[PDB]
Amino acid sequence: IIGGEFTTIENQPWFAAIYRVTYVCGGSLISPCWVISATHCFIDYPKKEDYIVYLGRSRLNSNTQGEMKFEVENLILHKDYSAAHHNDIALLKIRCAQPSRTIQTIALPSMYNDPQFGTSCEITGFGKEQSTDYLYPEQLKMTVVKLISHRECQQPHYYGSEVTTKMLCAADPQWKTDSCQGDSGGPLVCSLQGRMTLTGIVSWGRGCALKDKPGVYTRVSHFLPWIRSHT
Repeated sequence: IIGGEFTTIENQPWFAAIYRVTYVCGGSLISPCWVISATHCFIDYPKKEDYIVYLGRSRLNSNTQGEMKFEVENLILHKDYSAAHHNDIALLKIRCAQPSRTIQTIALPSMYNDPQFGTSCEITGFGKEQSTDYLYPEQLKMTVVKLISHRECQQPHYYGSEVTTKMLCAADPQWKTDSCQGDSGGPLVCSLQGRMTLTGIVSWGRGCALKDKPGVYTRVSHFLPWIRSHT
C-alpha cells in the first residue's frame, strides 16, 4: 500500500495472509472454511500443498497473538483466467476458522450491486510502501481509494479496453495512495450503506500511485454464481 496508514488485524479481521516460507498474497475470509483471493497469485505454483494461510495476523514475518494457521485443502483457480488479468479470482478451502475479535468473515455483495462511482472504499495489504522499495512492510497497512466509473477507466489515457465490465477501478483523487506489488488478492471493502461488503479483490495496475493509472480490482458482484457453485 502506497500512502495510507498502518493497522492491526482488528481493523480488517477477514484479512488472510498467504505464504508459500515466503509471502504470496492477501485474501479475504468469506466463510469459516473459505478464503477468496486472486488466481494470478497461484498460477506459477498450482500445488495446494505448497501454501500456508494465516488468519488474525497483523505482522508479515512475526506471529500475531491469537493467529490461526491453516493448510490449503483445496486450491480453486478460475478456469477462464487469462493475462491486465481477466477472471482474476481464486478460492482456497482452509483446514476451519474460529471467529474471534481478530478473525471474522466479510459479507459478499448482492448480484451486480456495486457502490456508485466516487464512493470511498478501503484496501488492505502487506504490499510495498513505495514502488522503488525492495522490502515489504512488516506491519499491515490500509488506505482509502475512490471508485471510478468504467467510462473513465476505459479511456485510452487510462487503460483503454484493458479494463472490462468484470473489473472495477479505484484511485485517489490526488493519485497519492494506491495498492502496489504484494497487495494482490487483498480486499477492496465498501459500505453498501449498512454493511461492510467485499466489493473487489486487488488484481492489477500499471505501476502504483501514478496519474491516470488506477488500481484495478476483480468485480466480486459479477462472480457470485462461480463463488456459490464452488463453495
